[PDB]
Amino acid sequence: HWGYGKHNGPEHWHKDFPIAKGERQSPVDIDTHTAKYDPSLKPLSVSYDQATSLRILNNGHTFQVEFDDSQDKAVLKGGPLDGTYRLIQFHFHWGSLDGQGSEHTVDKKKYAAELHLVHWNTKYGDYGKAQQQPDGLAVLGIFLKVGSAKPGLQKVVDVLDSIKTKGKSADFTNFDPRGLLPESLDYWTYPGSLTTPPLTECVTWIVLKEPISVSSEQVLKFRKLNFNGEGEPEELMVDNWRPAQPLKNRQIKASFK
Ligand SMILES: Cc1cc(C)nc(Sc2c(F)c(F)c(S(N)(=O)=O)c(F)c2F)n1
Ligand SMILES: Cc1cc(C)nc(Sc2c(F)c(F)c(S(N)(=O)=O)c(F)c2F)n1
Ligand code: NA
Ligand SMILES: [Zn+2]
Repeated sequence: HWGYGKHNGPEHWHKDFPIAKGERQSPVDIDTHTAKYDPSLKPLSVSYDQATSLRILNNGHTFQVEFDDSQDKAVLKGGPLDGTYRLIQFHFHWGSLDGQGSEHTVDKKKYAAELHLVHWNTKYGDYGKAQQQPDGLAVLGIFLKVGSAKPGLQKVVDVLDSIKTKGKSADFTNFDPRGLLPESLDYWTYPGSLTTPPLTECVTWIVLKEPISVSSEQVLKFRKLNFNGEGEPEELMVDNWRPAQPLKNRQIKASFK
């Protein structure tokens, strides 16, 4: 079905998922000149001290690290958020080349990759229920640029050969996602959507200003994953990003400057 190829990529999605042409689609270009400092935003509270990772999965589109979300452990709050959002998983989007791969752009700049830490609003009880609500999810987006290796990423990079193909999973316990954060928690925020089908308009996006640095070797390893299942023709999992979508009426707010 949907994917990122010429035949089933982002410009095709609207035929199965009409909200693809909706009023709050993601990602977007972040025009840093037009974003407004909002002195009423609070600092983000990223509380990942008790995160419990469980598993890593190649889902055929990306790979995702999944967390135990059956209690309040790893939570995002503050900033533009009302209430408490629980971390359920993180995943990445990346390019076939270092000069593309991110979903959001900054003044049209593309980064090599983008990390998404997905959280759901605990007022809706479960992730699945939250995926249906306008303020159901909060996704923390972090850009990756190629430079110095990110030591906190290497445990993820090293397990990818065990999940090469669609539907493969591996145990992945005791991974600390604090090691994927940049120094600064300065951010942009705007209301948007899932960037993959079903493209539901349920996401408060929080995009950090500071990218993390990863090495060329780290991102090359992402590019060795496969979209296909085992035993099927090999198609490299690369360019699994949706381009920027129309901003429409929306305002992007800055936590800083
Ligand atoms: C490239 C390809 C491979 C296969 C196996 N089926 C298809 S048919 C198809 C499909 F199943 C889809 F789900 C989609 S979509 N709107 O992108 O979700 C599509 F465009 C399609 F063209 N296309
Ligand atoms: C709707 C749904 C349900 C489930 C269980 N996983 C997913 S995986 C996923 C995904 F692939 C994504 F790309 C995103 S994203 N880019 O953060 O909007 C997401 F939130 C996701 F949760 N999506
Ligand atoms: Na659940
Ligand atoms: Zn994503």
